[PDB]
Amino acid sequence: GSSGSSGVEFSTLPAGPPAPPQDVTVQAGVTPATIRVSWRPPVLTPTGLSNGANVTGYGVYAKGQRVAEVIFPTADSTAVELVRLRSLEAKGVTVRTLSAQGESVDSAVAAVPPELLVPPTPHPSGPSSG
Repeated sequence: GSSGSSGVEFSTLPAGPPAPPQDVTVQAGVTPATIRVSWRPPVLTPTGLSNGANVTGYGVYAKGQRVAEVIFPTADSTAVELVRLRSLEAKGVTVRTLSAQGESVDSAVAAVPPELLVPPTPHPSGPSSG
């Protein structure tokens, strides 16, 4: 009802968007092909709600494409595939608070380091003359 009329007894309070995380950073992923996006989860009501919504977890994004998603509302770090960033050539990722209502804005784009983006390699060598 676009400014029409109402009456039917109904109480529906506004929910979300859920408060987005902060202090986003990339430490290191269990594997050389992944990373660890660490962040600080905002206090959740004594009932299980961030900004009025039911936070079920978080979600990592690079260039608008969900690369990773942790089903943990109290998660302070999640693993993300680096390859997913290559195809898109994304030099940074973000964390969004996922809830039953939807998702939240993109946290501080944590520019992934080039050292982690690049794969490992053994010490090279050549013709030893002197």
